[PDB]
Amino acid sequence: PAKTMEEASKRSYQFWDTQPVPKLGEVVNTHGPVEPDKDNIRQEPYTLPQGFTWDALDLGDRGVLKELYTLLNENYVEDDDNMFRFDYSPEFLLWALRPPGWLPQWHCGVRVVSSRKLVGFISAIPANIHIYDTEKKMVEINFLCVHKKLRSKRVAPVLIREITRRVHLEGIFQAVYTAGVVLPKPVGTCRYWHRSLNPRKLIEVKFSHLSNMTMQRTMKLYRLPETPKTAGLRPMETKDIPVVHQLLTRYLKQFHLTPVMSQEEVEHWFYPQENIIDTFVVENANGEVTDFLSFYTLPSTIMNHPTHKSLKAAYSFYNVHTQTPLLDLMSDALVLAKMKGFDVFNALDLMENKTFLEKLKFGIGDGNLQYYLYNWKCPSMGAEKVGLVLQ
Amino acid sequence: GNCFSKP
Ligand SMILES: CCCCCCCCCCCCCC(=O)SCCNC(=O)CCNC(=O)[C@H](O)C(C)(C)COP(=O)(O)OP(=O)(O)OC[C@H]1O[C@@H](n2cnc3c(N)ncnc32)[C@H](O)[C@@H]1OP(=O)(O)O
Ligand SMILES: [Cl-]
Repeated sequence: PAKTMEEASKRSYQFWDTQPVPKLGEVVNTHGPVEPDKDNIRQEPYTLPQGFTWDALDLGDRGVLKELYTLLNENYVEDDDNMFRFDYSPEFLLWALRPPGWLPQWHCGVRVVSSRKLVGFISAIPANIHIYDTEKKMVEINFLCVHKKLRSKRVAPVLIREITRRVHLEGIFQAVYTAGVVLPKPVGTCRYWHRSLNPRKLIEVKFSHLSNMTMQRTMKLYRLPETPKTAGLRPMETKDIPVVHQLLTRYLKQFHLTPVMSQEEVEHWFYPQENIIDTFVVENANGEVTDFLSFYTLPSTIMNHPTHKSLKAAYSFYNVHTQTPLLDLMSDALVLAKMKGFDVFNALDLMENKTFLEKLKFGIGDGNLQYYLYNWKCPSMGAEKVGLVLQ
Repeated sequence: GNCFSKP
């Protein structure tokens, strides 16, 4: 699993070389599909290894959602040091996996035949994507996960081909996805940055290390005000849905890879849900909503001490500014996250985030987040032109 | 987003 493009340049991709994606070496100057839309689709599911079977997961079934939560909590993405693992909650998963237009067949599980134990998963959700000068109906692929005991058995290519088949059956032939590894071929590369909010706990769990400053000097450095500074800041409410939709749509036009959300999708992704998604709007002295900030909740199991309290992290989502300076908006995001008990605030260097990351004392993380398109060949772009945030 | 980073 290559983490850098220099490592990835030296190897071959037995599976990805078969797929409609550009080659790693390619410099792309065209815009469009790699292969034509298929007018006949394989009706039979792809063959799994002996003793495993497909199962679409009904997440409205509490027991099935618990199985998925358990698979991901024990087998999903870990940091490069293998010390923390994402701890997606069942309520979070419902938010991420049942947006408007979700389909049950796109919650694609793999189970042991004899015991029915869940050992693999991959998901698709529909999304309208603007990529340069084209708007296309696509799916977002997420939560690809194979049980640790089943790894390195080429189950992941089967999962990918099967979700591809099931998306094709619905008349969709492009996809977007992100990964921490380098594959053919990233459309953009972003880097995660982190902002300490509770430096004491971060040092204790070895998320960060006391850089030479004292513990006292470190806490003073990362101290934040107790209340936000921006006039009119308040939680998003139902009446704000149309103006949030309007603010987001114009703001995203300046980037080259963005979602195109309906008003119902805006409600789903931004309406606040405790311990899932927070959105705050700025309502000025005229009563006009002019800006908003948002971040979602994703804690992480502390792997070496898995008994203890998990690391509570906020992730920057979409932040739109038309009257409040973005620097001030994000400073209030930090203060609000601190108030709500988050230990760290994470953001990527996409969109306009580089304008505030250093100033607000974010530190650069290890490892990249690669963005990919399936069956769409287009030039790559810098991080500041990526305007798409997945969960 | 599906990459776990830290400083
Ligand atoms: C039109 C609609 C199309 C829809 C589909 C669009 C495409 C969707 C693409 C998927 C978007 C996912 C978005 C997310 O969810 S990104 C999150 C991915 N999940 C994790 O990292 C969780 C922890 N890891 C695991 O559970 C396993 O290690 C996984 C399942 C990742 C691989 O299992 P395993 O370690 O046992 O490997 P294998 O022996 O089965 O097979 C190895 C083959 O798989 C290639 N590989 C490794 N990692 C990834 C990866 N992250 N994306 C795409 N391919 C990956 C690898 O290069 C090799 O191919 P090649 O090198 O031979 O060529
Ligand atoms: Cl390119």
